[PDB]
Amino acid sequence: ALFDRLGRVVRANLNDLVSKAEDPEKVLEQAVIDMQEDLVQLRQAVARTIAEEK
Amino acid sequence: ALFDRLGRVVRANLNDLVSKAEDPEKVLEQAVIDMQEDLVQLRQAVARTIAEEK
Amino acid sequence: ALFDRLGRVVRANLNDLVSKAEDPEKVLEQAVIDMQEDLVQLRQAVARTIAEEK
Amino acid sequence: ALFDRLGRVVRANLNDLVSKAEDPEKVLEQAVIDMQEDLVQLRQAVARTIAEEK
Amino acid sequence: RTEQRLNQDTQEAKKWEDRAKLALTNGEENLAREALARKKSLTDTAAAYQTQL
Amino acid sequence: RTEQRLNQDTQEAKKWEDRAKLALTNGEENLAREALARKKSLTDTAAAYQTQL
Amino acid sequence: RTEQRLNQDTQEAKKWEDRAKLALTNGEENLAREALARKKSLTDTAAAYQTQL
Amino acid sequence: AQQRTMSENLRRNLAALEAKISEAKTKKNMLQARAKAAKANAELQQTLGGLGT
Amino acid sequence: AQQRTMSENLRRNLAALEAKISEAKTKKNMLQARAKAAKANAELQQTLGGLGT
Amino acid sequence: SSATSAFERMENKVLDMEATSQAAGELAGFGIENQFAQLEASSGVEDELAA
Amino acid sequence: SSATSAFERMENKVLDMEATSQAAGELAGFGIENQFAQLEASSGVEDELAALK
Ligand SMILES: Nc1ncnc2c1ncn2[C@@H]1O[C@H](COP(=O)(O)OP(=O)(O)O)[C@@H](O)[C@H]1O
Repeated sequence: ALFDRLGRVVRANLNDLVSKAEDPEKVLEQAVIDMQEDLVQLRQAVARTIAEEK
Repeated sequence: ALFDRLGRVVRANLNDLVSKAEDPEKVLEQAVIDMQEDLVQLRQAVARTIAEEK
Repeated sequence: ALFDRLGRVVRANLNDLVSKAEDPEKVLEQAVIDMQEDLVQLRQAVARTIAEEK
Repeated sequence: ALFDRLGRVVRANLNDLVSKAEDPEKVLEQAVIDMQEDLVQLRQAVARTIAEEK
Repeated sequence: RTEQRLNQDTQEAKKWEDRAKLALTNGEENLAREALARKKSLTDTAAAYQTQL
Repeated sequence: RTEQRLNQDTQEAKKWEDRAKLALTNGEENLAREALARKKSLTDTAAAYQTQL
Repeated sequence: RTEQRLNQDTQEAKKWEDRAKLALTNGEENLAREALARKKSLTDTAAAYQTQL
Repeated sequence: AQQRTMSENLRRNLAALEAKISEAKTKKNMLQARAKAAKANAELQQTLGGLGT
Repeated sequence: AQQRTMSENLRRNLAALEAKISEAKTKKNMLQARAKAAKANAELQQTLGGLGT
Repeated sequence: SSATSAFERMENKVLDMEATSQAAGELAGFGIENQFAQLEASSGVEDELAA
Repeated sequence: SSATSAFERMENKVLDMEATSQAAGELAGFGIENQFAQLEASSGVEDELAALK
């Protein structure tokens, strides 16, 4: 239990340091760009299955 | 048995120390993370099972 | 039995390391390319037996 | 006979060790591989036999 | 932009609305469902854009 | 956020109520039964949020 | 804080009682027994909590 | 006669091979699409999931 | 006559072994699924369980 | 090399989102039934009403 | 040392791990029935009221 609790404290602290350092507006912007990239890749994939159907 | 009791006292002190080092804000959130990380893995097992049934 | 079981464990672990390292999408793509190459070779072979028949 | 019994204990311990080292996921799959690798060879013998009959 | 998407679907809804009434003005039976379904889908999308707007 | 969750779950319960009655009208008992179970489940979730609110 | 757990074990006990009743109303004489036992345990806990409070 | 029946059997094998490869190509592409769909779903689950950066 | 009598015996035994291997490979897959499910179930019951620290 | 293993990797990755299929399955079925069914009726009554 | 003996050894292991997970759940505090039976009874009377009206 001692080291299991220790691990939880350490991971919590490390994740908080990450949460602190990052700026969620820049990350949210970057994230939307990445979602848009994935959307384009799915559009291409959809076009390919339509092409095979045809 | 005095040896074991000394060990008990030491573990108790260390347990209290790591409990005191917790910050509810970080730790409560970290606990939820662990729940979600565990759930993902079970979902993947159920994913396989459903495929095998099919 | 000891070393026969040992061999089975070792081969299983080695094959899992191979399964882990490879990406089955790239391999599936490569595989389809290789099947297409074999298909062309069989087409040529078929043409040759048709030529001899003729 | 105490020598043989000591050897028994050592083999038993090593057997238990290699059993514990197994992971069903890898090993069950590996076992099937061995079955298929063996079957291929028997198919090649039956292949020859059929040709000789012809 | 939300206004424009709403309006665009309204226009597209009328394009399929005339085709639905046309099949129904010829006493046809199995054409109407296609145009009506398309119009229905577009007006549901427009509804969502209305809420958004 | 709790207010929003409560309202949203209530709305979902009503949608599944409608689906149950439509399934019942079509004559498919099983989907009506399941839809009413889903309706209850969403009502229970909404109830929990109500108390929480 | 003690009062809180007391009052909450009370509600849990009432829930288990109602479940025992509902089980007895459906012809299941097994679930109701365990539910009554769980209620008894929680009521003992509530008693002790009341005393310490 | 021998060449014609030999060639015929070989031609049948060629047809079967080609059909199976055509199938494999079709299945490979729909798997790529489903993989990319899953990846897209994951990015929305991330951005629009819980809390974090 | 000798060749035919022997080559037929071998075919029966090969057929039995083919039934046997395929039995194991379909079991292999479902067992791996069952194992993964069991492993996951145990981890979630321990983690979501309140027992331990 | 397995096409099936490629499928299984996809099956795994496209699962966390929760795809038991209790939701989607039921929904689509009844929807399409009454949806297209209602479109037929509507269309045919409009075709024999508004003229 | 045979493939089948290895297969059986892992098969028994997997089955034990399933049984262990099952037992662990029962010891932890089973809860995949007491709720199902209630949901069933409640949706039962809900179906009756829906069908009636
Ligand atoms: N506080 C949080 N709440 C929810 N998700 C979080 C949080 N912090 C990080 N995450 C990330 O979001 C994901 C949530 O897990 P997931 O299983 O998708 O949620 P759910 O179980 O509700 O579907 C995790 O993979 C994790 O990396």
